[PDB]
Amino acid sequence: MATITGAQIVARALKQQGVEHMFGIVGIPVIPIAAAAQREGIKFYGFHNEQSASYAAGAVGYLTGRPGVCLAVSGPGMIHGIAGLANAWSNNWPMILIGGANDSYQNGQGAFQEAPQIESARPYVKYAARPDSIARLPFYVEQAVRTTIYGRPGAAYLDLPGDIISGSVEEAEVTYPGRCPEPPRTLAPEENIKAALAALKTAERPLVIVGKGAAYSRAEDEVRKFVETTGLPYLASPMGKGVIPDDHPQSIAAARSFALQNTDLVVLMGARMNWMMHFGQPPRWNEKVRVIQMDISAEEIGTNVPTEVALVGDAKAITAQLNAELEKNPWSYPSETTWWTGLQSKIAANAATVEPMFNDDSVPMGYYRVLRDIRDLIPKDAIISNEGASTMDIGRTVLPNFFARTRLDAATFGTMGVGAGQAIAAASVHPDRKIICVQGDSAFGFGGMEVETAARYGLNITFVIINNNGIGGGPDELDPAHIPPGAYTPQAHYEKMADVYGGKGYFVTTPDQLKPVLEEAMAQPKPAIVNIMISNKSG
Amino acid sequence: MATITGAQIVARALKQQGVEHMFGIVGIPVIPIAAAAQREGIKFYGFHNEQSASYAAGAVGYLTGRPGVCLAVSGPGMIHGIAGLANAWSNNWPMILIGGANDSYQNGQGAFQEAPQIESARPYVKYAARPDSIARLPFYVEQAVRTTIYGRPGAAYLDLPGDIISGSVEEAEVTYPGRCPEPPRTLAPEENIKAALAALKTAERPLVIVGKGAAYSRAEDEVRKFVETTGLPYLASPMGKGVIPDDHPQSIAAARSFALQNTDLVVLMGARMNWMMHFGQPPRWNEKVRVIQMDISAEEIGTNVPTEVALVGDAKAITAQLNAELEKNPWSYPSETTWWTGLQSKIAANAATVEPMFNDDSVPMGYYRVLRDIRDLIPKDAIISNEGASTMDIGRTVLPNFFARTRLDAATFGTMGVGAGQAIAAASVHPDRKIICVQGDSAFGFGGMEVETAARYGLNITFVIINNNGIGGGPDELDPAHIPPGAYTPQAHYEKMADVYGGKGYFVTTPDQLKPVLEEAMAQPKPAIVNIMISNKSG
Amino acid sequence: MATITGAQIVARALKQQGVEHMFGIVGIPVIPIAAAAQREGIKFYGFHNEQSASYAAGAVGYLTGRPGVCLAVSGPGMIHGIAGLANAWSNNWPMILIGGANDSYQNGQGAFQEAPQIESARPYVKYAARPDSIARLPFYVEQAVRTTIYGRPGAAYLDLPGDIISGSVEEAEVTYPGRCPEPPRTLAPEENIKAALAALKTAERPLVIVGKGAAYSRAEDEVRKFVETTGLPYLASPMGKGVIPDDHPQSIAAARSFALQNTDLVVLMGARMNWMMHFGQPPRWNEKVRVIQMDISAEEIGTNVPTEVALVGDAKAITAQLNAELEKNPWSYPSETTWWTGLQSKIAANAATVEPMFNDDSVPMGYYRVLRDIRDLIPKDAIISNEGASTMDIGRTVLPNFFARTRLDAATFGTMGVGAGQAIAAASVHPDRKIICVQGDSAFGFGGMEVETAARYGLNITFVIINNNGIGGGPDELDPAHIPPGAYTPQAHYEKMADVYGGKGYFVTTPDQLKPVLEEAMAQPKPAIVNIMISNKSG
Ligand SMILES: Nc1ncnc2c1ncn2[C@@H]1O[C@H](COP(=O)(O)OP(=O)(O)O)[C@@H](O)[C@H]1O
Ligand SMILES: Nc1ncnc2c1ncn2[C@@H]1O[C@H](COP(=O)(O)OP(=O)(O)O)[C@@H](O)[C@H]1O
Ligand SMILES: Nc1ncnc2c1ncn2[C@@H]1O[C@H](COP(=O)(O)OP(=O)(O)O)[C@@H](O)[C@H]1O
Ligand SMILES: Cc1ncc(C[n+]2csc(CCOP(=O)(O)OP(=O)(O)O)c2C)c(N)n1
Ligand SMILES: Cc1ncc(C[n+]2csc(CCOP(=O)(O)OP(=O)(O)O)c2C)c(N)n1
Ligand SMILES: Cc1ncc(C[n+]2csc(CCOP(=O)(O)OP(=O)(O)O)c2C)c(N)n1
Ligand SMILES: [Cl-]
Ligand SMILES: [Cl-]
Ligand SMILES: [Cl-]
Ligand SMILES: [Cl-]
Ligand SMILES: [Mg+2]
Ligand SMILES: [Mg+2]
Ligand SMILES: [Mg+2]
Repeated sequence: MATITGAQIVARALKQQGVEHMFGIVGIPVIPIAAAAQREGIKFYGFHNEQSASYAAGAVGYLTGRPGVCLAVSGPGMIHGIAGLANAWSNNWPMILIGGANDSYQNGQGAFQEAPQIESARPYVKYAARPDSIARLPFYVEQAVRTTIYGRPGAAYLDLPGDIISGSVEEAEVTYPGRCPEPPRTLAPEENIKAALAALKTAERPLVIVGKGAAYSRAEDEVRKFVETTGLPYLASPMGKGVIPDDHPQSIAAARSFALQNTDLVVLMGARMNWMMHFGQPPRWNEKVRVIQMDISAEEIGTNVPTEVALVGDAKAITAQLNAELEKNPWSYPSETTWWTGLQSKIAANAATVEPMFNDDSVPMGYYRVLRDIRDLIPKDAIISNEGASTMDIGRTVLPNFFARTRLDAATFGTMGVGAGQAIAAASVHPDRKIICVQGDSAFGFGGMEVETAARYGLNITFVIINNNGIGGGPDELDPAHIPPGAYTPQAHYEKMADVYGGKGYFVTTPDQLKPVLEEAMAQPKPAIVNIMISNKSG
Repeated sequence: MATITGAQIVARALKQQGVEHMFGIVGIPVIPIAAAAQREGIKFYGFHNEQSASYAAGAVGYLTGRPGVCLAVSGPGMIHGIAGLANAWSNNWPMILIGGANDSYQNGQGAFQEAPQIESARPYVKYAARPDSIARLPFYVEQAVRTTIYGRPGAAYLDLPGDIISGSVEEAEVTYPGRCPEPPRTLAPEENIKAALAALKTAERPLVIVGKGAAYSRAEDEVRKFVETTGLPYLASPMGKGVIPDDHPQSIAAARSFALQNTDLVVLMGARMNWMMHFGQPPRWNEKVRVIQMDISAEEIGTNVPTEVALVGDAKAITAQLNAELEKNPWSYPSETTWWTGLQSKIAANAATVEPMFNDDSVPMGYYRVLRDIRDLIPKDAIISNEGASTMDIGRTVLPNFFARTRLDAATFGTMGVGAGQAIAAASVHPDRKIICVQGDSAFGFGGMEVETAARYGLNITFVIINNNGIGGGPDELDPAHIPPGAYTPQAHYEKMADVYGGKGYFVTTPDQLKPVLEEAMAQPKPAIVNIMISNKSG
Repeated sequence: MATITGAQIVARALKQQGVEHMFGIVGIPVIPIAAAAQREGIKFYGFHNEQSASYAAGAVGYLTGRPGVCLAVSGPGMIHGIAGLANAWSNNWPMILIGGANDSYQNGQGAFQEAPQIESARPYVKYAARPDSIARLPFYVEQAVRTTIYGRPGAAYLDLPGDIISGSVEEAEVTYPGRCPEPPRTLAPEENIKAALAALKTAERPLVIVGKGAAYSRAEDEVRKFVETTGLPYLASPMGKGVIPDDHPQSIAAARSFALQNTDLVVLMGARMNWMMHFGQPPRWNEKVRVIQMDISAEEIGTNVPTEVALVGDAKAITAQLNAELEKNPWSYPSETTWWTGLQSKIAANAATVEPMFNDDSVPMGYYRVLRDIRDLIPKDAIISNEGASTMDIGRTVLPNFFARTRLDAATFGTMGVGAGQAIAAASVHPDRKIICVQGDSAFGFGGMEVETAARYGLNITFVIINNNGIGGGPDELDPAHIPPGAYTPQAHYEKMADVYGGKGYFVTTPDQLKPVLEEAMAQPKPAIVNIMISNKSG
């Protein structure tokens, strides 16, 4: 009778549960898993460090609604992968770390790479399991996948001893669960839907905030209809950008600080009152601000600031409830108020502030001058990976998104080291699209070796480094006796790393080079690296 | 009156406790800690990834007997550094990870990089503390330091909320403990000393195993005297190499398998019966092997295999006891026995096997041909960082050490990613010496960016890459449809990364290039990278 | 061929490793373990609550130097037993908690009493393991036992899934390790021994502190010799009482506060500078006290106060080193010093203060009057379980111990709930001796049901209750509208609980009852309960 190994069972089960992308580094005892994954049609990418690979797995979860898988060897391989668990935990992204473990009959002997891996994953996962036996592996795979995507999404860890992977059972002894179905999109009570709309009608300065929860829910159509029907001003969080196109006339992103400080009623659509929103507290918010909060996690309701109307459930379903109730009882915010006037004035004052910076041609160059030529060459449906400090914060302001889930950045954990991994994930999920990775020089160095990974798999990524010689800048000449802790080699020629795989690297210092270099670099058949020097005083 | 910040208190206490080397990446909230560490005379190295920096910290502990410090930001910074905690835990090396945390008065709010950092470090540390107040910081620093180096050495984690770092107290409020003394060197009972020597006199095929615990104990003088007085055959573990010079006539390294399989009594001097020694069990050991075990950890005694004589205490002190008892009652193993004859015959047969490989000039080249020329140009007091699979395992055989603590490799955890970090740690500890980094191509990619860190600090490191196109080898041409999980870009020109910082990169394919290229590379004032292609069949 | 279950294997291995006492409560799946333990000759005691049972296991470890075993069912049974693990952790006593677990093939299903038991035990154990297979069970038992008694003693947890317990293997597949030997008694370097005695000679006001680590080391004969040879004053910690007989002329126990405040050099013999010693800090100690510290734990050296001479190793062996060096170089503290004269003055005042209270016959009675008659009737070799607040702290003062390891109290963790369990442990280890349990009324209530356990097994235990109607005293009359949080029913007749098992209960309120009742109760063939009312203003 026919037999099958644990590795093959895991690969077949993962494929059945909708897993399509796997990132990691092979080695004892997970070599057969990557091989069986390739034969099952799962796309496997061999990275240079599991850290970057584990970040890629979480980004796949955000982009597709099914967990990406990070495959790691026992011990230090799994521990490197904890970075991606924690990032997925922080952003509530579906993600599975699969870590090898030493053979179970060697526990307690000081086996090769013996480590407490379950306990190391526990703080950051919704689910951690070591399968008891080979025949029950599909049980744990299905339960892990379902746990990552049902409820508030998050991370799972599977601990596979080497003898579970390499052992075999009779195929007739293995039961496979059906593919985990899409999670149920739960709805708010009818009274909360009505109380939320009634509350909006009493507000003098209302504001909608569209966060990456709305983007993960795939709610862009419902959100856009809700914002347009109500005529409400809206603000997109960094990764909420593009749920509504960033050029929409009701966006007040250029008046963000004014809007947050003066709004009296905010509608949080899949966004938390966490550090990114200044906890919804003074001085950045008004002391008496009223909150309508839409979130799949009931425990998030009322964090930091009380919530007047709680809308617990799926953002797509709940926003459809609001649009349906607005169909029965139409209402819109007026086009001319003192609120719109003040918002429109601040937007105009901001345009006056940034225009001299956008057209500043002095050398060394500023952020705005460089991001202007980058922005004007990105395809409209390209996916942008944007990572750094000022590179990423100004990048958020200058680089628009016109579709949902097309910006990947440092997100809630503020992580450096996600840039190349998230770009590789985006390229894997969207093979037909252009991927633009825009990183600060420090951010680039966290996962720089993965440019070769992008070349090896033929990924349509272009790497742009905005280089000010360090973390928020570094001197033009290093004094060997006093190297600042956050400085790097002045004018480090990172673009030379393209020569590792036969790609093209460009070194840019003057504004006249920007457009012809960025154009020729984006048309390259291999990933190009564009290294753009900027002033260490720019900001 | 005069005041002082938490960051300055921590830097001063660390310096008082004998900390000399700090590796990490700055950012909120640890920016002032690196600044104050430099003002106290602590050498701070800004890395490209905290993963590599945390590995450097553990290597410093091994090399110096005082913990190296890894400095990481809150959240993902600290989580990246968990790699170093686990490596230090695996090797019992003294090491401190200092992790920033969010301001304490923002706990529970979703603060920037809020994370359960103590619980993340817990599985791998002997000590984890969040200092309760600024004034007590020196209490925690001394307790952390003392705990890493007393008893079985291990890792510590210090959790520093931003307001503990940035807040101030009056200088007269702070008490600084004295410098933590050297740990007391404990002795074995005198009857155990006599029983051990008595047991040795009954053995027909005795063997000494010199492990890195003897190296860490700084026991080289007593261990060499003990082996020479007794005339016993000895086997050095990978990082035990050099405790006795590797050209010593009593080394049976080239007959290792024969020695372990047939010995009837082994003396473990700071070495574990773990996976490296195949658990001391059949078939690689004899079923009835008798064990004299010398370890500072009483709990380690009798793991896997029963121990006949337990010598619990410090290796230097216990070996001095053995030498003093041999001085009162002399004894030595006879220089002509059938045991010696078999060992000598196996060593000679091994020399006949490897001589053709050492002199094989065929292209693409093999490991032995390449390592032969590396070996002959390495200074005798150089420090070797050797990392990979066959690159490291063959490197252990071919590259000799003549002094203790001059080899750093993947060690007990089998970690890829330590190579450059441990090389940088070695250069920091021994600035007067040449550091040779010999890695496989895959190993090099785990932290290849750190070659720029080596250049930025002017470290005397030469990076040698032994490149077979992947993990255990990769094909000469990649099939875009079928990319092997462990392959990299064929003939990837990693030496081009030397151009990032203005160094010299060399690409070697034939034996005639080896000697002049390695000679010119080692004499470079900046770190050179030598990329050496070998066959993917070799190993 | 002959087969054997996992339960029978575990019972056989525990017996081979020196385990002689098992306490717990049976149920799925540990029922076969208790039965097999009885057939092996292990004494099994069925308690009424795993909490009390787990406290008995730790006490067995302290008394015998081999771990007592607590046997608990899966889930809440094991969780109840964590109390004992934490107490053993706090006191560094060897103990094993053996917890059942649900069948491994039901993991993830919501099985009966499925719970994360290893992670629940982790913070308090030196060792936690789920055996991977039935045939390797003896490996884990020996490793667990060895880990509890080697090094600094502590607790271990064995997680046993029901299918490991109930399954069977062929006896020829099971290898049993040899009995774990007594750990080696490690020595301090000879220069530290000389340094300690040399520092002793420079002291103006030297003091010896004898802790329960010296008692656990079985070092009483060496400690008594050292103290008598040097003529030094000594203080016995609560459970260090009896190491030297409490009526020894050199005891300064009655001048404890004066001695700690004025000593300029203390010899700590198995005793910590923890909360019990007020951290060795002012105002209770002198700011400049010098410390000679003798402890098996290197990490304990130098906690809170610097240590001038560290003596790391076994108390018995190291004290014998001190006595041997005092034989080569005799020294003794002079008579007629102001130190001894000041101490004897303080001792005489204390004796004069308490003698009125010893003879005060007023009703309600006081602590000293009651404990005077208890003291005058306890056999010299009896074992005293003394628990509560004032009942225990004054009991420490009034009830002397003449042999080592004859006082069990709340110890380092200050735990209520240990009294009856530790009395049952003591009766199990020393069946030939009288056990006296002297508890406060609140302390008695924690484990009161276990008086039936003592009667069921014919244990020679007398239960004395000192009753002041609550935690540190409650009112004479309870108003139902305002019941104090720490008060109990006034004059609660706990002695009526002897009638549950057909024993004798006594209720005592006047001094003329004390002697007749106590004499009658101690001669009972079943455990008697003496409920002694005392004033709530006493103490
Ligand atoms: N399907 C869904 N429907 C509604 N809310 C969701 C859904 N999935 C996740 N969320 C919530 O969206 C929120 C996203 O918040 P956050 O990550 O802070 O967004 P941003 O960073 O864009 O402000 C999380 O609190 C999460 O619980
Ligand atoms: N000062 C010391 N004296 C004696 N033994 C020590 C000392 N420090 C550490 N050790 C022990 O040395 C052992 C080294 O074992 P291991 O790392 O397996 O060596 P190797 O890998 O070289 O065989 C550890 O068990 C550790 O407890
Ligand atoms: N065999 C031994 N020899 C010496 N010290 C020991 C031994 N076993 C345990 N100890 C130590 O004895 C100390 C007991 O301290 P503690 O419990 O505070 O005593 P006490 O409460 O009586 O003051 C612990 O620090 C422990 O490490
Ligand atoms: C894992 C991790 N380590 C460190 C940090 C701290 N940090 C925040 S931004 C940054 C780099 C900023 O420099 P760069 O990417 O060059 O951007 P710039 O601001 O100079 O444009 C670092 C190290 C972090 N957020 N995450
Ligand atoms: C953190 C970590 N990830 C993965 C592995 C698995 N592993 C062991 S050796 C190795 C690299 C082997 O390739 P290379 O360095 O080129 O050496 P070669 O054997 O080809 O000479 C890898 C990835 C590991 N040990 N540690
Ligand atoms: C597990 C636990 N719960 C609670 C306490 C708090 N506590 C300390 S002493 C004590 C009892 C005091 O009353 P009693 O035993 O009657 O003694 P008395 O002082 O009245 O003589 C209690 C509950 C504790 N130490 N441990
Ligand atoms: Cl979260
Ligand atoms: Cl040197
Ligand atoms: Cl403790
Ligand atoms: Cl005391
Ligand atoms: Mg920068
Ligand atoms: Mg290779
Ligand atoms: Mg009471």
